Amino acid sequence: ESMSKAIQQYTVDARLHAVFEQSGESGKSFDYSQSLKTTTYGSSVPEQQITAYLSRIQRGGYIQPFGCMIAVDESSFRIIGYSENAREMLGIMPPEILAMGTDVRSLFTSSSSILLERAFVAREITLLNPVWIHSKNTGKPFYAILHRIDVGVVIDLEPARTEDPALSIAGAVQSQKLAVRAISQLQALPGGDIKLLCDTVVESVRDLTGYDRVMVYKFHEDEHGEVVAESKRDDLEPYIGLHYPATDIPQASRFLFKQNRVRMIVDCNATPVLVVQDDRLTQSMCLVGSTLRAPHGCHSQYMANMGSIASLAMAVIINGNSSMRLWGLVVCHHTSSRCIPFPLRYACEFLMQAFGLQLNMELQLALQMSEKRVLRTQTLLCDMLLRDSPAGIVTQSPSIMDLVKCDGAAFLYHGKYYPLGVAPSEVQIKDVVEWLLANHADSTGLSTDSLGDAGYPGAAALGDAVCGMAVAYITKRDFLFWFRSHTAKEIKWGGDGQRMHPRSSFQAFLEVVKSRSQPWETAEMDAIHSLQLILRDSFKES
Amino acid sequence: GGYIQPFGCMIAVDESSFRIIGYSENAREMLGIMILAMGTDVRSLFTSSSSILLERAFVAREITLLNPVWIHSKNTGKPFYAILHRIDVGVVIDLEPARTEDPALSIAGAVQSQKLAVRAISQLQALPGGDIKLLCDTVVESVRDLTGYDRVMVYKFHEDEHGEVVAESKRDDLEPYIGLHYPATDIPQASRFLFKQNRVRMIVDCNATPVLVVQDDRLTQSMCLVGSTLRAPHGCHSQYMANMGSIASLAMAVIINGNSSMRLWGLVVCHHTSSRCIPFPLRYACEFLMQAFGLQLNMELQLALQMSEKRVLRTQTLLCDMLLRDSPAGIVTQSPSIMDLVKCDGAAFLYHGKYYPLGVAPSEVQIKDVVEWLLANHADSTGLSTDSLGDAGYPGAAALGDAVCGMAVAYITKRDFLFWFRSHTAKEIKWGGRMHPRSSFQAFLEVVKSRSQPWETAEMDAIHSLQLILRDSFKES
Amino acid sequence: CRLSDQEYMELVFENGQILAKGQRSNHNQRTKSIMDLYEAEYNEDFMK
Ligand SMILES: *[C@@H](C)[C@H]1/C(=C/c2[nH]c(/C=C3N=C(/C=C4/NC(=O)C(C=C)=C4C)C(C)=C\3CCC(=O)O)c(CCC(=O)O)c2C)NC(=O)[C@@H]1C
Ligand SMILES: *[C@@H](C)[C@H]1/C(=C/c2[nH]c(/C=C3N=C(/C=C4/NC(=O)C(C=C)=C4C)C(C)=C\3CCC(=O)O)c(CCC(=O)O)c2C)NC(=O)[C@@H]1C
Repeated sequence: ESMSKAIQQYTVDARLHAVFEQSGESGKSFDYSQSLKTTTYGSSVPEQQITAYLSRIQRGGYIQPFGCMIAVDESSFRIIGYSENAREMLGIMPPEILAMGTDVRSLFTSSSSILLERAFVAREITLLNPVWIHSKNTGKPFYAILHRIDVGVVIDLEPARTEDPALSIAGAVQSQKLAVRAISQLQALPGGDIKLLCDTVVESVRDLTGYDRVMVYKFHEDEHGEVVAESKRDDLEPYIGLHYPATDIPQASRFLFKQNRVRMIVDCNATPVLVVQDDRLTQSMCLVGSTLRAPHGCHSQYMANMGSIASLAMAVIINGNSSMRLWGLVVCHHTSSRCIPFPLRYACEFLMQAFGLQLNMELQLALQMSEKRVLRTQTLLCDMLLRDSPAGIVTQSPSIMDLVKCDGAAFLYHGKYYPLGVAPSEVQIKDVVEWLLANHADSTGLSTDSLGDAGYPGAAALGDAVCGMAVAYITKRDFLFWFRSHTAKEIKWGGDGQRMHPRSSFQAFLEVVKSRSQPWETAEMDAIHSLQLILRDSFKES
Repeated sequence: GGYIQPFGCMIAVDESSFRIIGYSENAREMLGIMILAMGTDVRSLFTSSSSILLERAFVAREITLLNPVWIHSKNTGKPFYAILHRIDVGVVIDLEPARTEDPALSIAGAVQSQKLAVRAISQLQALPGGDIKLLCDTVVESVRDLTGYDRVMVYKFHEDEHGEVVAESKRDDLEPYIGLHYPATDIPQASRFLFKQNRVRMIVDCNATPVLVVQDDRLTQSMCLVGSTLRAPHGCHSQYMANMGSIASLAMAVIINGNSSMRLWGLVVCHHTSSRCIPFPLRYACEFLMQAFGLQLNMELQLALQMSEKRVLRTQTLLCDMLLRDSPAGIVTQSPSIMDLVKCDGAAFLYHGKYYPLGVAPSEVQIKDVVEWLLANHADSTGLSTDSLGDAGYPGAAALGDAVCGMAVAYITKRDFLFWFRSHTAKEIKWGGRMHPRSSFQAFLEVVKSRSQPWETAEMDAIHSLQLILRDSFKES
Repeated sequence: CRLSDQEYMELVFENGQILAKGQRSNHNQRTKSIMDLYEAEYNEDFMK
């Protein structure tokens, strides 16, 4: 609960939120780059700040102005809190018919009230959720979604289209059949490739909903994000290949995304609506599950600046080792207000579940194939060692470079230096050996992601050619070296960090990963250790 | 023309002009009429909005993606769920009455079908992907919960199209059908094709009198009711279900990807004791769940194949390493033996006269008899594998009995041999419990008597690779 | 092995840790099939 990146990131999220609020209240501008650079990834924040930040994110009392919210008490159908625009929406206004402490069954029709009562007294699962009801005065058809909080029942009322109910049923059956066809097309795919799966999913999603842009974000181990697929609208600027820092999506927001699968924002420029509450209630309402919760000012400003006006984010969940893990998101962006009906969200959730299942497929199969390939390469290297001198393992192919994904390899055998690919010079590797034996003497290995942060005084003159170094202690005098270059070499996107724009996010990310290679995975270290054990035994036999 | 179960209607019309060409015999009484006669317009039999929806469905290229349609009757106004398909002759519509006439509850049910499917699939994906029995048990539990039938089982079709119940959930007053096998003849190939096409088949009442479909006197041949969901079951299957005890059934289809074209891995069959009709949203929730079931089954199958390949490779490597040390006679003298490379009940090695058995193997006399028989017929070959010693050429198979039914031999030079044996397929089947499942069982046994499980391709290639290793090693010396 | 309904949870910070405390800690579990629930709730009798 300390070494994990999420817990450290919580305090940074709280600090950035506090900085944003302070800049907003004092009539200033939220400087993205300076704020991100000033606060580090550590933790120097007391309990009160974290508690207040969590309460503000979860209990804010502000909903989007496209639907109304009413909370009641399960005991006697008594209103204990409501949104203002409800009086606008239900048509109650011209003895008060919407005053706190009233009966919520007197706001709708008799049949709607009976259906509400049947959906109210219930059990672990109820079969009327959402309900289709009609207001008492006008007759506006409303979709009512009910959920439970610690003090009562929260009802989100969203307006529906006034038409023949046959068309209402058709608008759901067609939207579900489109998702079924998309899933069926996903099934009949040549396995073994993830890129094709993502490129099919983006097109299916864009054909289903109909937004102006669809992208897939994948989260790495660092917990930052990368765009892996995109389906734009021709004249729009492409974003594929973009990398943005981890702080762009706070951990609490990631948790919320994992809780409610599909989250939709209709307009980023509309005025949020206040929610009036009771005097007896201790704390504000919990909008942690309401489908009307308004986004915080930071994300609204970001969306307004970058160009999107609407949004619809869905969660990609896989099984981690029971336990669920957020692999990434599939996000649709538009350029105007857009509010899709309710069945489309369920169809999108179905498609996302199928996508997650196939993703688990491909990940596990790829891991097994990697294990098989590593085993074959190790066996061939052992055969080469048996047939010739040890130096043979670096002379012909396959060589030690084929063991793990890297940019260079090196073998040091009794002063003899065998470099393959990009590698340091003779004196450079001599100084590397000196430092390694001076600092880490009693060890069987060392894996660092940056020779600068590790403590090597020669990393600066070493350059960007090599940044990560994995070492295997064959003996006290002979070592095995794997060298990897900096992350920015494979980072390529076709694109004064004051505003909050994707260009500024890319600049911040490139600042973050300066002089740092990709993470050393565990399987690579396992293969290195196996090779080290075999080589140690073979050389001890001699 | 065919027959239909008496819980719906059947109307076939011309695509171009909505011109009736044939109707079911109960259509003129369930739609509230008495007009239908012969050759009338369907738009005149429904309301204006329903007619508009029907025309919109007709015009669209893919007649699917617009099913079902919640049309309304005109003479009575009761709702009618309608399903449409194409028969190359015209468009065929099946009308199943809806018992929720409320315009407010119908939309709630139409959305709750999706919600229930999503909840069930979310429950499905929580399990780890490392076994199939857990998946099947979870699926049958969820299907029983959603449908509320009296029994739910899963059938698995083997390489010879015979079935085996692998998972079951029942109301504990009846005999448990888990572990039973039936021959391939119990399911016709045409029925398997139909299950591959329409991945749902529901029978409401096996004793219900079928209704004849009236045709037209201007078209040749009988219209194809294959795609219809109202097709009456055959008399043989009705008799089978009546004898078994079940009266209603709902068979789904589990479809996986194979060598691309799909392959029918098996079914998921639900049985009741009385006529059960079930409402539409639950049916569609189960239909949506079956797709995720198929996806996860394909995942598990591919992962299991990869794991088996890895295990076989490791076992072969260990065997080769043990062979290289000292004499090649040490293969059988150590705990890792030949019986781990293949799923066999016995192994044997004939090397320079001396014979090394392991497990269920024949005696030396029968061994040299087998060697003589092999050298008689198959002398120039490199290997052989018979799932039954008898019926294949061995005259002495009668002496072996039901313990060496299956055999697989690999010659080393011309006189040293490696044998993998196998007993008959009746020592791993228990089923502790006139057409009836009792009759189908042990008739499957007479079908498969004196025969072992067929040797799979992976085992054959493993044996070939090992044999090549023996040839290389013995050529080295 | 019950279908149940989605239950929402809220992060709280207690004892120097981030724990996802649930909303309502909850008897009378369901003992009838979803088919019976559908046949009971979707009863259009009060429209007479
Ligand atoms: C201000 C407090 C900080 C902040 C808050 C915040 N962000 C989100 C959600 C997202 N942030 C996204 C950021 C980017 N940046 C990109 O480079 C990019 C696309 C190329 C986007 C859109 C992002 C991907 C999301 C997820 C939703 C989406 O795709 O729009 C939220 C949650 C909002 C909600 O409840 O829906 C909050 C509160 N983000 C910052 O950048 C500030 C540091
Ligand atoms: C008579 C003509 C032959 C015949 C025809 C036939 N069978 C089916 C479908 C099934 N047959 C099943 C048989 C069994 N026997 C069992 O041991 C067992 C369960 C343990 C069952 C239910 C079987 C598994 C099916 C599919 C499921 C089902 O529908 O119940 C059909 C197709 C019927 C249709 O879909 O219209 C036909 C025509 N079966 C025989 O056994 C006779 C030799």
